Amino acid sequence: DNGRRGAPVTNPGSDRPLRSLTDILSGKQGRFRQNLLGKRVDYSGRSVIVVGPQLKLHQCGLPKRMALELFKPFLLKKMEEKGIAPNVKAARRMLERQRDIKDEVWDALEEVIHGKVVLLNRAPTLHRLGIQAFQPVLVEGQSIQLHPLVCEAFNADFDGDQMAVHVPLSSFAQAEARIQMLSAHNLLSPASGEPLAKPSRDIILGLYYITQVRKEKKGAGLEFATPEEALAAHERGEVALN
Amino acid sequence: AQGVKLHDKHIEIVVRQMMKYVEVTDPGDSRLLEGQVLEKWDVEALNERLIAEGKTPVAWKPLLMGVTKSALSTKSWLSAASFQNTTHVLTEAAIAGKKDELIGLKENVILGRLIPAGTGSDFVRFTQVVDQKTLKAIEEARKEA
Amino acid sequence: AEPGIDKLFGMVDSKYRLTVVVAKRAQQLLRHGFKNTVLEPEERPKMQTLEGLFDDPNAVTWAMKELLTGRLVFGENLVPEDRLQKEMERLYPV
Amino acid sequence: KEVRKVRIALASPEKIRSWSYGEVEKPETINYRTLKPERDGLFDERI
Amino acid sequence: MEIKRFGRIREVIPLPPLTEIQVESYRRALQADVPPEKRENVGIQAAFRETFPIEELVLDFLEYRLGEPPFPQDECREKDLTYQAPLYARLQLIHKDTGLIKEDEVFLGHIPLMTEDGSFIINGADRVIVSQIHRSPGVYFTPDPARPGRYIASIIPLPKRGPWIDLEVEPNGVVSMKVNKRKFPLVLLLRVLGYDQETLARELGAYGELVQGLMDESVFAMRPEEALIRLFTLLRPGDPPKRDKAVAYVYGLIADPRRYDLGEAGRYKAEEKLGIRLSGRTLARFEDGEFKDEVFLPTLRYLFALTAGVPGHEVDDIDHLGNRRIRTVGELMTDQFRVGLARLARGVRERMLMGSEDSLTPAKLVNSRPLEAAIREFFSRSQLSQFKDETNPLSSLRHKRRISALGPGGLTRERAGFDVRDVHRTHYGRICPVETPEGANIGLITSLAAYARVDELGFIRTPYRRVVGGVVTDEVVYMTATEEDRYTIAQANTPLEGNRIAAERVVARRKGEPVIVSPEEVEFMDVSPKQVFSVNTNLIPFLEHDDANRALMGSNMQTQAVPLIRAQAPVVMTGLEERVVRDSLAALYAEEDGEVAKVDGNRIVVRYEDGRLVEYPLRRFYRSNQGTALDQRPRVVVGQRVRKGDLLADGPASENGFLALGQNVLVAIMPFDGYNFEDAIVISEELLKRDFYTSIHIERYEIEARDTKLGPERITRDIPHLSEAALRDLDEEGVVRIGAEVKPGDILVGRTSFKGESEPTPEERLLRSIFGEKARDVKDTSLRVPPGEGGIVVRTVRLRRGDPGVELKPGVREVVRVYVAQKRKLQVGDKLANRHGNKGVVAKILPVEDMPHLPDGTPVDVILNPLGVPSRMNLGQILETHLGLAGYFLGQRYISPIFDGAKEPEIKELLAQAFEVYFGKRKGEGFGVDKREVEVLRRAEKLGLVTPGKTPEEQLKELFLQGKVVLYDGRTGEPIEGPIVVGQMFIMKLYHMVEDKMHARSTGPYSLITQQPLGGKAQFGGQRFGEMEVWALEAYGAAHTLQEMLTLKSDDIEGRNAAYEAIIKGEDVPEPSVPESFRVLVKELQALALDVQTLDEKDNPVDIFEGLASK
Amino acid sequence: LGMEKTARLLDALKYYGFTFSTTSGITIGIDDAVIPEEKKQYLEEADRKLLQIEQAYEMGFLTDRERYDQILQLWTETTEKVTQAVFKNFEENYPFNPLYVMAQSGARGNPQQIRQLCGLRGLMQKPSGETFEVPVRSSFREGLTVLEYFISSHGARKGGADTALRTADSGYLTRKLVDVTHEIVVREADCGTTNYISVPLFQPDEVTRSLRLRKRADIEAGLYGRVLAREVEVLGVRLEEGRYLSMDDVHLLIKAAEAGEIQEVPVRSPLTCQTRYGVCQKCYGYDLSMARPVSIGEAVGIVAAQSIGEPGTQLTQGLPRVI
DNA sequence: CCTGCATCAGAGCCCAAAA
DNA sequence: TATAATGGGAGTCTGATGCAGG
RNA sequence: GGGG
Ligand SMILES: Nc1nc2c(ncn2[C@@H]2O[C@H](COP(=O)(O)OP(=O)(O)OP(=O)(O)O)[C@@H](O)[C@H]2O)c(=O)[nH]1
Ligand SMILES: [Mg+2]
Ligand SMILES: [Mg+2]
Ligand SMILES: [Zn+2]
Repeated sequence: DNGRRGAPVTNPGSDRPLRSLTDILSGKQGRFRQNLLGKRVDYSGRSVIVVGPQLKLHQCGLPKRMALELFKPFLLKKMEEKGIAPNVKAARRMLERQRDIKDEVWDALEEVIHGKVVLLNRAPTLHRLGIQAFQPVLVEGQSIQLHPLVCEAFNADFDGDQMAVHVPLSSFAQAEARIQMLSAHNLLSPASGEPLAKPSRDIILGLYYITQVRKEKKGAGLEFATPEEALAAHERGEVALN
Repeated sequence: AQGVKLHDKHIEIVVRQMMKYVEVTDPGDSRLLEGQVLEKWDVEALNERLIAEGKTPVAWKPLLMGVTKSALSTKSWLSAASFQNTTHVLTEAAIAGKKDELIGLKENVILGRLIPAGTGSDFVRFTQVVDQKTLKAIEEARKEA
Repeated sequence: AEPGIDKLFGMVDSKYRLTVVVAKRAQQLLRHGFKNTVLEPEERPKMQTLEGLFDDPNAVTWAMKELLTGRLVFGENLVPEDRLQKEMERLYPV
Repeated sequence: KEVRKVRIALASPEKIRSWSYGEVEKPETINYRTLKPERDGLFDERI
Repeated sequence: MEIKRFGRIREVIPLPPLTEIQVESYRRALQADVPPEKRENVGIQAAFRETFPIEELVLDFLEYRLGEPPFPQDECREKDLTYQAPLYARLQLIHKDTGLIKEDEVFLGHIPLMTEDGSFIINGADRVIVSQIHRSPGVYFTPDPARPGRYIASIIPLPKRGPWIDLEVEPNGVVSMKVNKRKFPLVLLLRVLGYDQETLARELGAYGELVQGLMDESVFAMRPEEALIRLFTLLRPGDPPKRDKAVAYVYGLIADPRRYDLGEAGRYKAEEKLGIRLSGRTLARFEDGEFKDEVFLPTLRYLFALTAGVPGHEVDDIDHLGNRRIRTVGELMTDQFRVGLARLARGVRERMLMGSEDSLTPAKLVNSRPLEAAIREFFSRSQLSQFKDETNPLSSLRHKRRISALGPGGLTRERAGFDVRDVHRTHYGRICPVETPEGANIGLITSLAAYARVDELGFIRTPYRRVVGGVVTDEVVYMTATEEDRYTIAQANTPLEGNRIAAERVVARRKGEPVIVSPEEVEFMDVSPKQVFSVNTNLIPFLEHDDANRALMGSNMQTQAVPLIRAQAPVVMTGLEERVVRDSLAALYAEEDGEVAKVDGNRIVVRYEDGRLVEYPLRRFYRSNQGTALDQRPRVVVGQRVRKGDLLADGPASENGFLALGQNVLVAIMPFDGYNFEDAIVISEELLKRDFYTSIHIERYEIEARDTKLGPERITRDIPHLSEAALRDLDEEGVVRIGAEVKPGDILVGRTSFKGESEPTPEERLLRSIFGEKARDVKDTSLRVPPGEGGIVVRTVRLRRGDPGVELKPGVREVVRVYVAQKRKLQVGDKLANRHGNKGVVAKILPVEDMPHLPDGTPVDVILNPLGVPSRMNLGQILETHLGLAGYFLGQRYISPIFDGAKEPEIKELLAQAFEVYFGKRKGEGFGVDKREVEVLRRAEKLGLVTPGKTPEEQLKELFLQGKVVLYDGRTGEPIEGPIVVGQMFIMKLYHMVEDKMHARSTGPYSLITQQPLGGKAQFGGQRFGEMEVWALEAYGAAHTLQEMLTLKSDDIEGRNAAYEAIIKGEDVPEPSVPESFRVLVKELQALALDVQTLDEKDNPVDIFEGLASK
Repeated sequence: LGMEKTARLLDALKYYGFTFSTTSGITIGIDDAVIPEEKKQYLEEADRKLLQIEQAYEMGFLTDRERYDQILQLWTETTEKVTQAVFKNFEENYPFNPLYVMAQSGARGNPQQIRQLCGLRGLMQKPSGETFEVPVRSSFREGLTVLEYFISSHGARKGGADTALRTADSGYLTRKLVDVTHEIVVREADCGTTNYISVPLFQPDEVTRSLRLRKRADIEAGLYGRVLAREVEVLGVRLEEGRYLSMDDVHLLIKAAEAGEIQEVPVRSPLTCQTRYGVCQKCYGYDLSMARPVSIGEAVGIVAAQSIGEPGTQLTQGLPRVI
């Protein structure tokens, strides 16, 4: 444990204490909190998020170029089953150069992702909804499209936020995600029990505007014995409709 | 006051962990020492073995500790050593010859195991699926000598 | 939302038990090439390609649909695990 | 067999020696010309 | 077009030279243009004078000189060289024993030179030195928090130039002194100064109980020498108290004008506060063999008088900008210079003992290595020496005027709390209250106010106009914070008739506190509203209408504006955008009067009155640090008559000399089908068609070919097993041809490296034998193109060893650089913002036929959701749009100064005049009011927008004066059911662009010890799935998903190899195995002599190493 | 109707809501921030009051403390007054005004932000914590003065620095909570305990020195989704032992209490659960995200730590009291 | 017995991170 | 492998807990 | 130093 007792041992001509066995095990950068309770992972990606009003609640926009990398092993197997490449090794060689990618390969990827979901995460992950599952819809373009109703649970804006993508690999992972983690199956807060995916911003704005009623000042509460008198009074332009 | 609707249900879970531990006032007829701190569960478990052995049971006191101290005291030394105060936790554990039974989540996360929650709980873990065709097929051959 | 997800949560004592039955079932189908399915040819999930209609490759979709039919039996200690594997590989090869 | 438990305990000097494949006798690391490890040093392949 | 300027404020002085804080600081330190005999004792000169003469033998300092730079600025940037001058020093050696004198001029290495715009070139990269705010040296008195009626006097010198002192008065009644965190009774130190009980009684005594509490008899029972020995035993236990040793320790700590330096500001603050005069910068002296006090007794005197409540004694506020000073470039560099000089002296004294006490000159006695390293250490690695922000000219101008409270000699992040981050009342006119980072650094990093300048002592000063009687003079006085608090300062907008104060009641400040005062009481007046804010904040029009939290974002983001090929200045300016281009040095001006002889893409030649045919070459497509293109364009024609200071070429992000950070677009403020949701922005495809928001960007690629123990890396066109299709765009030598389109995977520079002892495995041997191709000696290491990058190859630089002028780092044969450019059209995910802090990403690009449009057929450019305005409270953008509407039809641009601006009525006059052109054209063209315009007018009178009972023209003009127009939806053709706000807004394209940020990985590089995926896009890293992410998966109970993250997708080696094989074979992924980073954990605990044992249910050991680690 | 249909309902509400907002004609021009006529009146009233408090100072009737305290109180009330004026003028004479529409519907905005647009900015704070006596009389529509702007900057910076130092304290807090509860999981259906807790429906009130009904949302937080420990009959309804309380069940219990039939509710709780290393289905109750009994195996401790930690960001005692 | 008083171990996440 | 040489140079703020002291 |  360096520095524990006495002057910390340093390399010559540096103030940096040398990193001892104790420093490796402990702390934020330590073995436990860096490589053991959390890790960097394969089959993941990240990009800028963009709003996607046209999506259904269970969907996300996924750039095709991102999807090709995340599913690359799947894409290689599928490219052999149909026929774009003789075998797995040659197929990978074709994706390496971007001009060597033909258009049939994009149709090949579409077959692969059918029914599978991906995970969206946005940091900070404050509660269990910082990660939700979405079925991806391939898009041209470099941006992730996020469904409007889920922005609240994620505390997402479009002021330049980015999100991370993860691919659950096994049949077991995919099942857990589609049943337990699907955005549409978590509609209520685990904290308060109240609705989480709910109208906000424009959605509220539109619905309030069409359901509000006019109240006009021209008539100003006159009495009329017969209703046919009233319509006549309005026809004179003495009394407003509402 | 800050306008946050939150169920008491959650705060009670945490407070329950704050009260997890007790301090011995008299051991009576046990190996414990006066002033020794231990989980309330373990001393309740011990006391029914003593009251069933007839010897005088252990006298204990409710003990309230904040979340940090409570977190550092759980039996699992992998949980405590991954939290904080890593050297202290680890030196006392190595002396005691402590065994982590891998009860909680963090222990299993560290080993890369399938956690004891969700699809990993022993309640749902072993559930089998079989189609009526296969259920009856296996069933007919075995109902005989 | 997954189709008929509410009815599926109805079938189980614990939502996580649903996930296991579905996940294990999808593994049975993939290993055996779908030929142990309890579904009938018009109930088979289909996938629209550029060529045209083919069988849905996703076995997890299949398993949930199969479950909804009622033709699957789920529980604990239904059959020794190894013996089940041999009887299934005997009825529907690999 | 399957891992059900993790124990941590003190190591005797005998046991510390029970692990060891050799004694590191020299502060040397690797040879400055060949770039291969120095015999009996910290990277020695014999150990 | 015409430029209409509002505002009544006459600014008596222009903004100071804006980069002067940099240029003037360093010029003063080097004094290179001053003849040595005329140098004042400051900066570099002062460092030499402080370190010399060096005692034993004596080495004495004569003078220094600075040479000229070996290479010019452009050349240095090219070759990864530092821009610097050779330094020499004339030294005379004296032998204190003999009489011998040998004198020689020794070479001390190089010193980096500052360019004209205030930046540096360090190893080829342009750098900035950020000024550091800190506590001024001096003597301060603060209240002791523990005892509510007692105080602590702290004597703080310049950083690293002495200890901190505390004079707490202890509960026992005796006055205690604190040095290096150790305490003793202060009376003991007083006796060492030669003080007797009489002096302390007669001087102070007036405070009955305090002066007697300092008196201790045992201390008096000894002459000044014995008291010195007594104190030393307290400070250094175990060191024998030899009389020469004790004097040395105490002298170096207290009286030595080499080891203890109060500031020059410290001397002034001390002399002014205690009412004494200091003979030097030290707390005491060594004179006539004993010590003579200077500071200590006056500091003790002030403390007792303060505790007693004597008039004229106050506590000091330590965040006041009079007691807080700025350390500029010269001072920071000089501190590092002083350290490097003292280290070289260690070498001198040690060499004056070894090797013969005679045959030594000054040239052999001096080793310059310590000095060179200290200067190189400061510039290449200090945390105040930063990579220049040169995204656009304003980026670097702002960077140079920043003030940091962090760095070597200041707060840490973990070490910093509220008092320092606050906006102090004295920040008025000196440090900008707006421009600060949001997040952890709030209040620590700030920006110099526009009219502020840093004086010789390091205090920030701000200008005010003198007011005599009621008449305002034109004489301007720059004041420090301490001196400003004496007077009564009227606001800059107070009404004037001529030079006379025209109001009976004026708005003024006394010590920052706002007060209403009669014109008889007015001593000074603000120069301008501009003096209160930073340069970036001063670029925000209608700032008086914006909430501060949003104004901040406006300031900071202009720094991030990317230079656009079509860049334009905003239609509503503040009047500073002209000055910023000029002080930045991005553009180009005419030196004297003259006539333009020639104008080229590459150069402009001007013939002046002098007859000289000065040639100005133009910088074309140079790549800045952030990859935005800095390029200058000619603005004059052959034969054009120019006067002195007229524009010749426009720099990047400038248009006819005004700062152009963006484009002026026609905007509609209205929701659009949820593409507007939560700040996203919808834009018209017309913008890409006409190349608005297109910017050029260059990325730099580099590769070295070096000597290895296995043989040379060679850069060649011959690369094993590659088709001619792959090599087509490569020249003869293996370098890509200039003017080729390269896309991801393409080879930029071909290179071969000799194969390791992995000399092909027998598996490869048999395969190679089948095809009858010898396994080649070299493998293909060619430099290629990263995922997602690429463009057109615009340049190549190749540098070998054995070519004139070039020597690489040892072992390196050759270095090749390829510069690749791309034209970036605006796309979905690129980020836009205006100057008021509305910022959002482009979520939708609609074809022009879908865009909402005016009745006369003109489609709008941008659709911004109104839901962004009310919570944000940034209304300047709204007023900006209205004045922008008038300007669209009248064909004009405006200057509306901050806080003295266009006001609502004046904008209304302008808006009415526009309506005539928007409508009168129509009435004459033979068209009447539209059917749909009536339907909207119907809806508008229900809203109270128009007055009922007027002609449609009368009502439409009523809406047009509220800045609203009728808008037709291009999808339906039907009107929007209400009038919509439409006008011209200035919007910038910021530096965050999806092309740079999109990243994904299947599998890739792993870390050495942990075997987990690397981080970051450039390494093809995996995403970090951290502690909180695991919690997310845990709370859902998704165990198999989580286990995948912890094993197959990270460091489980057997599992991840096996999992990939399964996916490409169509099998399901296997159940995971033990993660490798746990095995590392186990072995690391064994290195700590702890036995970690994995056990089964039977309590038997389980081997997770599968036999590999057991004998 | 359940989740599947609610997903469809949400998407439908999403679809039409967006479409109507576009054609509605909602915009914001500067004239949409309407200075109420009542403002000038309320300002004239405030100046005569302030002058009267000055007479009581230089004549020695009131102290410096008393004078400053009285000034702040006067300006607080004038602020409240002007807000009501803004919202009354909107409702009566301009009910479809864009600012008004956004605030009232909950699309964006709150009364205090709108007051700064059309009203006065109000009182600003000194660098310490004490408030300036002089307010900012301008609104963002009228525009401020450099001096008003500068006085206001102090509070902005203090708010920004407070928030920055709080997220770290909240972040740390959450990590403690996960670590103390992480092992807690729902491990069985019923532990069998006979113990429970009594949720009070009435809090002893200091002002009446007796009893008043606890507030609605508070009771909902203590009651919704809990299993009843004992049978409860109120208003002729039998709430059985073992029944999960529906939100409707809770509203019924509140109504019975308003009628004096029931003062507290016996309920199963995790405090009293006897399950080792976690809780059981009954003492937990509803899985609040599915509005139905929790499934065995749900990692409940983690959800408790996340539910408590997530709000930490937005808390103004404040968060220090929670820690 | 009790209280000052020191020595120690804590201080949010993810991404660029321009070496 | 030989005049004689003999004692060093250098840098915040919080809460919890185990310790010499009126 | 910069993004949320
Ligand atoms: N934890 C953390 N979150 C950050 C950080 N920087 C930015 N954020 C995110 O920034 C977001 C701020 O969103 P706001 O736009 O202020 O959300 P709001 O409450 O709707 O405020 P308005 O949009 O003005 O109405 C939060 O959701 C944070 O998650 C950071 O450094 N740490
Ligand atoms: Mg955001
Ligand atoms: Mg927001
Ligand atoms: Zn229970």
